[PDB]
Amino acid sequence: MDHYLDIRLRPDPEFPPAQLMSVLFGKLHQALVAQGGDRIGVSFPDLDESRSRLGERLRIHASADDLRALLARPWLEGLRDHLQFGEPAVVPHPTPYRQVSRVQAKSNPERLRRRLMRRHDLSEEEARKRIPDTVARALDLPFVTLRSQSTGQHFRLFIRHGPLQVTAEEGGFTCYGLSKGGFVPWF
RNA sequence: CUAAGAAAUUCACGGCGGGCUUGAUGUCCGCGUCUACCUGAUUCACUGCCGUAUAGGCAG
Repeated sequence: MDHYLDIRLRPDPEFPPAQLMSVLFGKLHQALVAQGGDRIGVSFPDLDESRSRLGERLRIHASADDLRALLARPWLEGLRDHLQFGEPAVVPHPTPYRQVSRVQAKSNPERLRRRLMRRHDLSEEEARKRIPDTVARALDLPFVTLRSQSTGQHFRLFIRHGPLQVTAEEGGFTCYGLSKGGFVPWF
């Protein structure tokens, strides 16, 4: 956790950086699924909260063995033309800590209507009256649009950075690099 | 401080009966429309699960 690897987005004359970010995030998700482990933290060094911008720089946080296992994986092939890869340097000691969390939303009422059909055996009009169409959740959070190998539907994954703390305790990490209770340093 | 200031047009009404517009007609010769383009920007806010929950989380 003491080390970090920094990825900068090369500007692209054919693609805006958002879909490049989505592609690389899917590649690192596949790399972490293949590699395993629960000590991989993500960071957005230039996250703009004014317009919910993802940013043009990426920071991944891991240990030395985890970082060399990640860079040894051949997922990096086919993406070197658009990114920078620095060195697994030690993170600065006086750094505030913040958490990253995947915030999902119930933006589609018909999914929950189908769910309550499978839970309470209600009819179509019962679910229509019980759940209006205005219950959609709109999030002013940065997001990435990806499709999964298990389910081919394209899903949107919101990423939100927590408040700055002064210390961090041990926690877990998901397959996306998002923390289920962990923290990443800010610098 | 205005060619300032003021004001009831209104009651009633049968327009109609009749009619052959028809004869004839050459539109027409000629014609280089070209050249050059990322539709796509996160544009699939989607599928399922824990929960009575629309309250609120979780899974790829």
